[PDB]
Amino acid sequence: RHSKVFTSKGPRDRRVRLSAHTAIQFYDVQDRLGYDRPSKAVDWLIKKAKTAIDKL
Amino acid sequence: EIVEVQGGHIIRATGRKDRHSKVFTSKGPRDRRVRLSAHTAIQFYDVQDRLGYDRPSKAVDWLIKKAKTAIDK
DNA sequence: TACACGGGACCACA
DNA sequence: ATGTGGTCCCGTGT
Repeated sequence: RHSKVFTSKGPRDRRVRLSAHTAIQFYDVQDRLGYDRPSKAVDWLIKKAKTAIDKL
Repeated sequence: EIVEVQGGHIIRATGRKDRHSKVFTSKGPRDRRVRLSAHTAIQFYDVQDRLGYDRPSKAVDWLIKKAKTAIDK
């Protein structure tokens, strides 16, 4: 249990599979950032993009 | 088994039970899934929906294209 | 303990 | 054939 979170579309899993195109780029960010776990790269990417998230 | 792709490289899957490709990175072959913590998964799945994207990977693409400036630094 | 991460296998699908 | 997104079970570690 606990591997789901409550989203606006229902319960969704915390493990998600990135496309090869996306994974190549996303792992680059994580590796460049030198983070141990990839979730932390997402926290960053997100925070480094509030400006836009704020629109829409 | 290596295979060239736009922006990087891919490794063909070895076993017959799973035929999922891995991507080659700076620390070697890597599986393409990623687990996110709960807090992160909640804010991530928000953005995803605010873009109305079906697939999470398309919101990670958006986020990257949107942090391009940062990334490159 | 409780929660977390990620490898392996897997189903439905194209 | 061989890829795909996505999920389950479990070994291991915080």
